Amino acid sequence: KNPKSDKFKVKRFHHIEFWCGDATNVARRFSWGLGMRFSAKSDLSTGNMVHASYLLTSGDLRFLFTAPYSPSLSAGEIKPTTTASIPSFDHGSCRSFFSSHGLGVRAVAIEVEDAESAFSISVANGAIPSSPPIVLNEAVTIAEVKLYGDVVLRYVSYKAEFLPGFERVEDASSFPLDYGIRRLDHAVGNVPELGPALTYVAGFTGFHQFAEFTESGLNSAVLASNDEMVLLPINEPVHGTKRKSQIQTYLEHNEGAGLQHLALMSEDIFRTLREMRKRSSIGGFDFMPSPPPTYYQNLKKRVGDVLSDDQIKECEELGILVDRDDQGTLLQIFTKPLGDRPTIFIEIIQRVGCMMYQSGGCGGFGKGNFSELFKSIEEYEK
Amino acid sequence: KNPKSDKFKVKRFHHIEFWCGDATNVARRFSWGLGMRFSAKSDLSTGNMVHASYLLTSGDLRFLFTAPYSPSLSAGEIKPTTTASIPSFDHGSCRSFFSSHGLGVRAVAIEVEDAESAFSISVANGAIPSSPPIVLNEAVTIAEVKLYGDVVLRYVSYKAEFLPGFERVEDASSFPLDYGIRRLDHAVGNVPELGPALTYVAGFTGFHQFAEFTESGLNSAVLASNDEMVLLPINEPVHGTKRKSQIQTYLEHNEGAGLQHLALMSEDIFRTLREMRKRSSIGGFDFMPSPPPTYYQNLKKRVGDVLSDDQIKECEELGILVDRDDQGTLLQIFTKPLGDRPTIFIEIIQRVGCMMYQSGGCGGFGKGNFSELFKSIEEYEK
Ligand SMILES: Cc1c(C(=O)C2=C(O)CCCC2=O)ccc2c1C(=O)N(CCF)CC(=O)N2C
Ligand SMILES: Cc1c(C(=O)C2=C(O)CCCC2=O)ccc2c1C(=O)N(CCF)CC(=O)N2C
Ligand SMILES: [Co+2]
Ligand SMILES: [Co+2]
Repeated sequence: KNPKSDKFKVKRFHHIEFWCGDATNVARRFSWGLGMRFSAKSDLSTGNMVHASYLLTSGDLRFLFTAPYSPSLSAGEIKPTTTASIPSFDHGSCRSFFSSHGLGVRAVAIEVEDAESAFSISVANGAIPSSPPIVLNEAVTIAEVKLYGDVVLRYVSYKAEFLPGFERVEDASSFPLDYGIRRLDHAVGNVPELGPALTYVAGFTGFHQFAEFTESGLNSAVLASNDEMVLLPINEPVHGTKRKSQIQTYLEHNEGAGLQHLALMSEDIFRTLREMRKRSSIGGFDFMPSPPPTYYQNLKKRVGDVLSDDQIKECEELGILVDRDDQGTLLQIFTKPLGDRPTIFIEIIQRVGCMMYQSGGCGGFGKGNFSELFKSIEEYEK
Repeated sequence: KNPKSDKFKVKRFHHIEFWCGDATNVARRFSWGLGMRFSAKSDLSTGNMVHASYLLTSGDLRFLFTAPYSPSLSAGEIKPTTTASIPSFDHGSCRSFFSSHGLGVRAVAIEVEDAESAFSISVANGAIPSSPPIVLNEAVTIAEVKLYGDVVLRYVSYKAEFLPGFERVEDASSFPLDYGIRRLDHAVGNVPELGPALTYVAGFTGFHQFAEFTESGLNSAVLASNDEMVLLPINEPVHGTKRKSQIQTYLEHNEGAGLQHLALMSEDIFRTLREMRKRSSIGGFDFMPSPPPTYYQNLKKRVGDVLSDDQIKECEELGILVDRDDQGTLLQIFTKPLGDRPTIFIEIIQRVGCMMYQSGGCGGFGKGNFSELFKSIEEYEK
């Protein structure tokens, strides 16, 4: 059931902002590793004396990388005279975030009908404010509320090209990389206590419970917007098991709650994974260890109706996981952590089914692959 | 004249250590951009709860990238029980360095006969101590003194594989990239006042003045070891010109003195620059704008005896600069800044001449290319 209870009009995921030590090196690594083009910038060369911000795009997916300059460059500025293109930015907030958590997501940004209305309604409904609505060049409105840990949910609305004050990137630096990634499918938080986290976020958004489930290290539940195109899963650890909760490991190395993974939809996951895997050892991203051959023998009996033997064999080459609910099928694979700490990682996904356009969450989030990987692993020992 | 006045036995440049926010992303970007292999690591997977350190190598050149973990992982450690593989590391020193300067070189490391002797002699001769000599696994000795700003000169000596506590990297992650770079030729500091800087460093090393020169933004002088294989140029701004001193710009954005550039010798600069330039827009490094065609017409009359028309034409394709002293010829080119701030950059060089082995500094450091670029530029306007 979908009660469609959004307290304001939400459209789609808009962008994800990483807070970095050096935005240049992170953005260049991500561009090559994921196949995203350099599409906009805001930095010293655009008149920004406050922060360096670089935007990568692939299809509709937008990754923003931001780092602070020396505060001395902007010492005479005040907020009414700022050269920052993102008015919520603060040197001290950014250095404290990064010192505490390391490289990770500061902002999960969604496009809404009216960011000022979304902000007021959210705070009137219990959201902790982080940055009030600010109108940029009377064209774009931006506002932020706390989501979990030091992650903010950022609202963006357009009257009628990323943000005012950003410049489109010079074609020579804009190499048109593309490995098939097209949009953000979901963004997942890790918290110490799921119940309060769910109550808080669902409280101020009106997002409804899309899915939920309770030996594998975690309990999880998913919040969704009215058309279930904005999907926000949240996990908590389950203490008292054998192998340690990876959620608990996350919370320890991250210094508390934060964003666990970004799932990126590919229009051709086979091509995406071939391209990403070619680059793993030359600057790109590494993938989690592949499942044993038993996992792929067992796939025939699970998705032989959806995937040819041929296509299953291609999953096995690439290490791709498959899961299925009563409506759709999910192809998924997970990177190793994106940076130094065992905290944030990326998931690549493609969904098959639920055609009407495709409905969001088609096939679920892969919770069946915990048990099926475990079984697959034991069968291969013997 | 070379008075060979080293106060201790110095061998060669050993490594350069970058202090980073996230060592993983910087090291991966540099590996791809410069063609260096992942050759050793010290991190959580090797038992290091303190810092993440990744070593890239190309020939004899060694680049180390280090970032701190959360202090909470090592809260119960003391120095006698530390899991850090580099005992001089300090979480607070590293975060303060990076907050102040951004991405850059913390340590210029030279291999000496005996690091404890080098340290004692250096401090007895005026060096400000930074980290006392520490013996690692009774095999390697490490010590550090202040060089300029927050950059340390690090002494390393071996009894008889990078450092104890580092692990050689698993061949699958060790992709054998190589674009021809072979060793560090020189490492250059920017300071507010050259005189005191020179007196201090030459005071405690016994390094001698190798070169010096005084409209182009700077005054510079070069200190050298006995065999002139360790070369340490130092620049200061010249205030009172037309175009702003790039040294002054460095000091402003870096929050004071620090390392300006690393010059990396290539065994085939043509191949190095072809490989680096292919990767500029796909995660690698950008190069400074190329000189006009006039610069390359003027090359025939300057180095037509050393370089064929053919080889000069290849310099012009690649943007390579050429200079010459009375003993040798220098091919050189400069990257744009390595990170967010207009501070540190890299030079690629190859030297022709001074054969005996090749003597260090053969051809100089390219100071003639300031005037020759300027002239070249005016000739091309008209
Ligand atoms: C994170 C994750 C998901 C996942 O996407 C998901 C959500 O989107 C929301 C519900 C809860 C949840 O976990 C699905 C499978 C999965 C992992 C996983 O993390 N790991 C550990 C590191 F890779 C190991 C592993 O073997 N499997 C199979
Ligand atoms: C740094 C540098 C050197 C250089 O290597 C050197 C030493 O090694 C020690 C003596 C002093 C010194 O400057 C040589 C040429 C040069 C630059 C240069 O910095 N720039 C600005 C940014 F690229 C612009 C430019 O046009 N030319 C031609
Ligand atoms: Co997921
Ligand atoms: Co130089």
